Amino acid sequence: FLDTFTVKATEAQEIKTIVDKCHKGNTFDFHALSDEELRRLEQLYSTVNNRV
Amino acid sequence: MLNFIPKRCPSVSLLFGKRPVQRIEVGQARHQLEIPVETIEKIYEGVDSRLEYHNKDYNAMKWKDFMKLKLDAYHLLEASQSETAAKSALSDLNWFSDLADIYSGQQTMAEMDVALKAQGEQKLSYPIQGKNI
Repeated sequence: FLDTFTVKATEAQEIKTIVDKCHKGNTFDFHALSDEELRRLEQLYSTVNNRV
Repeated sequence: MLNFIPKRCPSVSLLFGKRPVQRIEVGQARHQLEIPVETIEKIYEGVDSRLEYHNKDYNAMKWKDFMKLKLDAYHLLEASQSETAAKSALSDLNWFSDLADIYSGQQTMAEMDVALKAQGEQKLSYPIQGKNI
């Protein structure tokens, strides 16, 4: 149930540790400093908000 | 028609400009038509006063203006006689594109002056397994 009406901690950890903070610190400013997998992050958005 | 414009002196045309309108009967059915006295007075700028005919009661226009008038009449007449005439006497209209462009522009400018306000996005609260639950 919770895997279908909540996000998974593995999905969280993945991006939290590999994608977001690697960009920048004090504010996490912008995103041109990134790979093509930003598009995948966008897809992740469209999963997360469309399950929550 | 003739190039015979009646003199607007009261000795000839009593009560010319006493009211702001002129009226005429047209055709065999004698349809009524009202004309502004200013539209009529436009003729007396082209009227030439050296020339006077028919008991010195009618002047003549200049040929340029008189023939412009005749050509306008002829154009209206042949348009009436033809079936494929270009209705909408206004000429080639070409300002519908600009209207469409400004309409789309205002629409988009509103649509994207909205989401500057509707996405302040202070912070969010995502439930995450292990931590928020």
